[PDB]
Amino acid sequence: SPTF
Amino acid sequence: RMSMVVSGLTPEEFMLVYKFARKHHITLTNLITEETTHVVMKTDAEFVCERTLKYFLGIAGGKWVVSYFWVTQSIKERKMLNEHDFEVRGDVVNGRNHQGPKRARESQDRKIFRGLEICCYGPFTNMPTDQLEWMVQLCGASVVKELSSFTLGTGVHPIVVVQPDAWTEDNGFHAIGQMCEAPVVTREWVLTSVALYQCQELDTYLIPQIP
Ligand SMILES: [Cl-]
Ligand code: NI
Repeated sequence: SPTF
Repeated sequence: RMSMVVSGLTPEEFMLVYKFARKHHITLTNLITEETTHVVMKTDAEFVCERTLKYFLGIAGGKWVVSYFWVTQSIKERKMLNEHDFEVRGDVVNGRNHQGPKRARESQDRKIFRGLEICCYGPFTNMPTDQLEWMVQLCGASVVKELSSFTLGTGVHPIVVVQPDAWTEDNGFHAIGQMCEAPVVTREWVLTSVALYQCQELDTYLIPQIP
């Protein structure tokens, strides 16, 4: 998943 | 009923959640939706996780955001240890102790975005626009597609959300205030607001608007  | 998605796991870890689901007749889907009741997060020893889209949509929906340890402990003790005890407390960006999902699961008669018209404007990365939009809706805001589509009057409070990064223009996000009368802000205003589930205030997030 992408993280922020 | 119980339906889960997982976040930040490995296949082996995922295989364990599946084992869990099998046992307890719990549903397991790849994509978070209206129905999704649980979000299972990879966390460190103390229930701090990374910030991911599911992390946000989880809190935004007032769903159960629980540490992976909820799963392995239930497995290890051949039973289901109610979520209350494993809820995720913070994250690597917004602090290890902010009780985000908690306040959320609780404050569903008062969305941090009551009486807001939000327009996610321009391009975003790692997070499709409609998902950001879905997020803020779950938080009670109402979405607006075009800057010029803002309700006029006083009733409501409009806000323009941008993510400066994904831009390539030099007369782009500095000039929004010319095409409308709303505060401008970075996506961070939304995510940080959603993390803490506390309606942050534009102050620290505003962008420079050329008159
Ligand atoms: Cl990831
Ligand atoms: Ni006001």
